[PDB]
Amino acid sequence: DDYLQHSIVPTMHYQDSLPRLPIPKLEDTMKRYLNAQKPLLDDSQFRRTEALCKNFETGVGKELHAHLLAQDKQNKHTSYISGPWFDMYLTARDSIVLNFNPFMAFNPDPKSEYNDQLTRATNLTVSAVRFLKTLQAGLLEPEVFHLNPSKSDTDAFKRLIRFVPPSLSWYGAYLVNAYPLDMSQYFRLFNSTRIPRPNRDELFTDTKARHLLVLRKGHFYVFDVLDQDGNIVNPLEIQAHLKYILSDSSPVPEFPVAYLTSENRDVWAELRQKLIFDGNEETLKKVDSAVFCLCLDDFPMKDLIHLSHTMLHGDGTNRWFDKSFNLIVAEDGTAAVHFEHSWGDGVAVLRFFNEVFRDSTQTPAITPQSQPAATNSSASVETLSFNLSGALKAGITAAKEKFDTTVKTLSIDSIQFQRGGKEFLKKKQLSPDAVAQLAFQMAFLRQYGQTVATYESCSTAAFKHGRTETIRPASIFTKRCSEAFVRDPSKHSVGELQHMMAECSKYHGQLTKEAAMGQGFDRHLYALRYLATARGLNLPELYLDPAYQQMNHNILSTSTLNSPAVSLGGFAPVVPDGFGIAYAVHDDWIGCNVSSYSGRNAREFLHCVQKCLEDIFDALEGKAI
Repeated sequence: DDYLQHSIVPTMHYQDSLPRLPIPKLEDTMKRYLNAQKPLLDDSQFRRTEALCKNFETGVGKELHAHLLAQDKQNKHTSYISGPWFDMYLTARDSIVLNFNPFMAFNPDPKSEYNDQLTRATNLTVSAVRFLKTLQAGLLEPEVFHLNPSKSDTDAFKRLIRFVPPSLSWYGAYLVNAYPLDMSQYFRLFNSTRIPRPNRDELFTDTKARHLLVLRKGHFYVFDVLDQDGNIVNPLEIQAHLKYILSDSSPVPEFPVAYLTSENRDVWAELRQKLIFDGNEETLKKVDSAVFCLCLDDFPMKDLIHLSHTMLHGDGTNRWFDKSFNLIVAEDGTAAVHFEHSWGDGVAVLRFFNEVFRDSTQTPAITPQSQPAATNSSASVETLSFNLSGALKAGITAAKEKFDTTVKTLSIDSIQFQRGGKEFLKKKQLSPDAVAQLAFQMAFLRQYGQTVATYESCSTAAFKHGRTETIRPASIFTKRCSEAFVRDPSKHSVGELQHMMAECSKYHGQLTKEAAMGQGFDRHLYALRYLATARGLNLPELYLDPAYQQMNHNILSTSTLNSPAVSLGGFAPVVPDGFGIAYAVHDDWIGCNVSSYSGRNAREFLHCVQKCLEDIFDALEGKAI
């Protein structure tokens, strides 16, 4: 059949009974905010912030919190954070390219010839459409975080829970230490895009659309991947249509329209209307409503740096950045998902990614020797056309200019630290995630002599319309430990250093568990400021504090994924003088892919991370630094 999974438990079985996202006690939030400020501020700064926190907690903040709590109780079908968080991404005027859109790249098919571009674009496309069909059918397994996979991720549990009504099903999972996740974002994976509008963008979905969008050399093509009866088009016919597209010999347009999706959102909002004005609504709707965007690049990957630039931004002509996601396939079969960040917290994307990798490699629709269906693709594939006015041509040119000059400032590089990874660190009773974060703190201290605002995401999807919470890895413990390793490594015994590491790890573990439980401070404080602004009040003084501005100017922005499907991922810095640090702790090695703009130096940062991990692993092995 057309499904890549056959769950006896309906996909959405737990959604009705998910626990509501807790709002922390304001007292806890103020303390936690100050705890994260400790390593960042001097004494005079810290005292000023502490005084503002007192004022806030006993006054305007106390009042905002009472209203936040009342509002939450009026809105028990959702979470306090979900609306405000969408609103922040969608109201942001900056280009989505680099500022927000990340990528994850697939591992190659382990069968060599299945990495042929045509074969792999066909297999990935068919698997993606299979995912869509499995999701619609409720045949996708629910997303569930198990504490004990061996009792709860079993056919025996699945066979019972399916009989418990959705009003009660979460309780069944809970009693087996299993935590179903929110899946309310999953539908936005497909037939979905972000539409630029003045002031605040729009998320658009059209579930009735049955066609794929394909970009090649900046040209736009559409063809059906689902037939009239809702079945997947014969893979051999999909193969024929993609070969057809890959056979097109037209050069890159003089004004490639995809450039516009990289603009400032107010600029693109104006230019889109002009497209509409010039009779392009119908062509736009075909782009907007496509299942997803498949991008066929006509060059192989030179190296990991080239790979990272290609998947993260490319040359501006061959990605439709607004689309829920772009599935990219290069001439050597290298493949990635570049995705639009505003529409979800990316958990949907990873699930999709993992299933699509598995299905495409273990159950490919076609082989490298498959003969494409004898079809007439010129009839089945429409090559889209935009009616471009003088003003639109001027706008595409200015879009290209802005894009090329920004991308020029972006550097990316990576390391593969091979001395050890997850298995060695677990033996030493340390959280692998905490050790990586420590290394980044330590590296930044070595390179810049500073402790700076650091961001790690944690999913809050165990709750109804849960999103993410910020783990703040820069702690008094990482600061002390980095200072010991960097400023005076001869001052401490290995024993002392080891115990310092255990303290970083334990605190990081604590913050991780609290964040997952909604007990960070970042979302709470943000929701309070949103509510103040939404009620038309002046911004409270707490938020005008330079320490607050600084806490939310995330110089070290970090992200990790743990998947057999993922080769690497990447994202640009979130601030001009920041790093974008994509990392993974594998069993025997640790990977880091780091981006920077002109004001930071990623290459040196990577040498420093290398050195820090070398020192860390030395001290854990019993060796002097």
